[PDB]
Amino acid sequence: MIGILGGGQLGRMLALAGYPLGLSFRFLDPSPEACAGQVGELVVGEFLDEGALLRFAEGLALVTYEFENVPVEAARRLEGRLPLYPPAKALEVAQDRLREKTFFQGLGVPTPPFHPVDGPEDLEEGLKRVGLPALLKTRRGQALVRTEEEALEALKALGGRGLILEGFVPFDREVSLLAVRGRTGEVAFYPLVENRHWGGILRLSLAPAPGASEALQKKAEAYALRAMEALDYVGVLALEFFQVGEELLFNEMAPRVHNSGHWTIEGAETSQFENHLRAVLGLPLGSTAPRGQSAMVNLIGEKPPFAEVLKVEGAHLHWYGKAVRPGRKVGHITLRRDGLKALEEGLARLSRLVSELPWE
Amino acid sequence: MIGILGGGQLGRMLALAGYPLGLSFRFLDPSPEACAGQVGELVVGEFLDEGALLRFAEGLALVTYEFENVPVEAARRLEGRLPLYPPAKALEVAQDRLREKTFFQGLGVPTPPFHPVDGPEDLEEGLKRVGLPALLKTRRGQALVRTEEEALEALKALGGRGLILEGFVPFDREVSLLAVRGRTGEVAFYPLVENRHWGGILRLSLAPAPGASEALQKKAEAYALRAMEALDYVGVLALEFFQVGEELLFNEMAPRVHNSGHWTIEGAETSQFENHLRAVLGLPLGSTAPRGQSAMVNLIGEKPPFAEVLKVEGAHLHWYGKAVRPGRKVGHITLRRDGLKALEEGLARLSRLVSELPWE
Ligand SMILES: Nc1ncnc2c1ncn2[C@@H]1O[C@H](COP(=O)(O)O)[C@@H](O)[C@H]1O
Ligand SMILES: Nc1ncnc2c1ncn2[C@@H]1O[C@H](COP(=O)(O)O)[C@@H](O)[C@H]1O
Ligand SMILES: [Cl-]
Ligand SMILES: [Cl-]
Ligand SMILES: [Cl-]
Repeated sequence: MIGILGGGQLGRMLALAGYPLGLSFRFLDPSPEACAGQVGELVVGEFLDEGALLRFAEGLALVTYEFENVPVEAARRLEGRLPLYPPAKALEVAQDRLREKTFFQGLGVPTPPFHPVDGPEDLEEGLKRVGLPALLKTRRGQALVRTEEEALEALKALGGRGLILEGFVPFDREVSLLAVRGRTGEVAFYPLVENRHWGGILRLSLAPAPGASEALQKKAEAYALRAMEALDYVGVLALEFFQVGEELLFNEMAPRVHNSGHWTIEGAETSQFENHLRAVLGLPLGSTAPRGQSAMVNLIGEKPPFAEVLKVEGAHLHWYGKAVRPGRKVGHITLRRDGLKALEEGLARLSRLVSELPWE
Repeated sequence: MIGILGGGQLGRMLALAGYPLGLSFRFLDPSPEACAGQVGELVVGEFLDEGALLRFAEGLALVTYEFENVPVEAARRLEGRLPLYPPAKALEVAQDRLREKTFFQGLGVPTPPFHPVDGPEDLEEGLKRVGLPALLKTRRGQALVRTEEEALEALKALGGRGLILEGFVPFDREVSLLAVRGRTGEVAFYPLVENRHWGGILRLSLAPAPGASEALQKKAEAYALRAMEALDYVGVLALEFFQVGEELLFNEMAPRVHNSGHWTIEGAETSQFENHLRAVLGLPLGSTAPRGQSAMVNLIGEKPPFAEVLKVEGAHLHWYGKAVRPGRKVGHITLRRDGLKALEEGLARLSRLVSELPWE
């Protein structure tokens, strides 16, 4: 029986992808309403409630996680008791912006100019050895700053410590590469994906990344291989980069299945969810070859009219079962066509059904 | 919340196709082990246990079924309280071989020669207007008869009443057409698929039916549409035919998703399970266009080595969660590639993992 820290939609989808393989699941989440509960055994409890933690761990074959901000303490507490994939280290690295950048910077992968900022002297200490405008964000929320003074004003009423200074980067687009490494050591890579954000929320994902170079792919995969092996990664790893020209600058890493990959459920030969499961289980990884072209559109804080989205062919609706609320991810729609024209035509139909969707 | 009579694997896959649509499920089944119980709330009770039957229906939005032989009594007993799709009549027709052939004969669809037999005088009465060899099947098991006396030497120890005489048919192959009709009245048709049985159990399904002509397909659909409209059918209907030449004879019908359609989970734009749900929900039906080519091989009373099947590309494993037992359907594997050559290469490698399959 697989145990999953986090009862969100990512966990809900891991379970749905696992039942066909005859697997079992148990989730842990502090909210009785976790949508994964509608699909498997859900244990309600705080991650730092040792009692709930150990109760949930009983009989488990292994433990993995879907909630990216899960307390690393809860993951390490169970690490001794049962197998845990990905390794707790990955959470550590991914949960601290500075620790994240240094790690990749140390692997030899490009990253925006960044500098640690704990004191006003640090802010200046690197405010120029970085640039301007730029971003100042908590290492563990964030604020873009243009004015040389708006910066020293930024740290104020933001914390004043434990922050990171990143040099704003004018990117052509944002892309991400979902990669996977089995318990056996085998690896696999999905086509790059173009992600579009708006209001600080992923709104649309285009796969494969439109135009993506053939060398661009190998480039991303290369960086990904380095990261996974460096961490003894097992499962699915999501790497987000900024694309400037033909360069890739590491932006963020998530030790788990990622939103920018939901299109793999029908748009790839093997979903990221099934592969994550195959990986942590020590089974042969499945093919990541794409099935035509996909457009992943998130459903944020609103419930589109089902009959209307289902009228579009190639459109695959996914409602998470969560209660609708402002800015909340309540589902997504994957449009899988076999020609960019058709794809672009269906996307037109769906854009009229979803708000705040930045597409033309 | 959709309620399903029967907790078998068909119900289990129905629920899996539904969660992505934000649906809920409740199953009713005599066995506490119903594999559907692993994916939804399962009420353990006999279909003729009125107490359990009504307890099960509490609050359901509608009720459908997967148990091929659910007592039609239980289906009609709820038809009053809530919507029931497909209509109970389809269950009556499907459960009586004579009523089945009689029905389709009336629609004008070809059927092997058949004659009712409830006594020695009837056997002869039709045993001549049919011709040996032939099959003497019980209307509700069966026996192939060659000898003029092996016939009379069959009705006994087989009943003697409520049997039907069918004229043995030398078919090129067997094929089935899955059709769907929603409340709205809209309809859809999957590609005909080629089914190969052995030991009286479906062993392999090839989709789309190899070589099937555009005319054959159109005819099969014509019959299907007549049957569906004649029954005010709502949901997925599975029609099995015998292909002899360029014509096909109706052999059997099942008012539900069918085994010969499991390849549609990944081999068609919309699975038979999602379309069945879309139909009974009054939602726009989904495209039935095939995604390349598929081969559906059943897993009978044996658990293949998972690592071994996942080794082959394009292979999709589906373990039902049932306890392995002789003759029991415990899972299946859908292999879908985009070229007949590749398709045959895979089948070759899988055919070494599964016993009793008539391959090549
Ligand atoms: N260094 C950067 N330069 C420009 N935009 C950025 C930078 N870092 C983050 N963003 C934007 O902020 C959003 C991501 O927020 P976050 O996930 O906390 O990094 C995306 O919409 C990015 O376009
Ligand atoms: N009229 C028929 N002529 C030849 N074979 C038949 C006939 N009816 C049924 N069968 C065979 O019996 C099996 C179907 O069993 P059943 O579904 O109970 O009719 C299949 O493997 C068929 O090949
Ligand atoms: Cl949730
Ligand atoms: Cl079962
Ligand atoms: Cl499905």
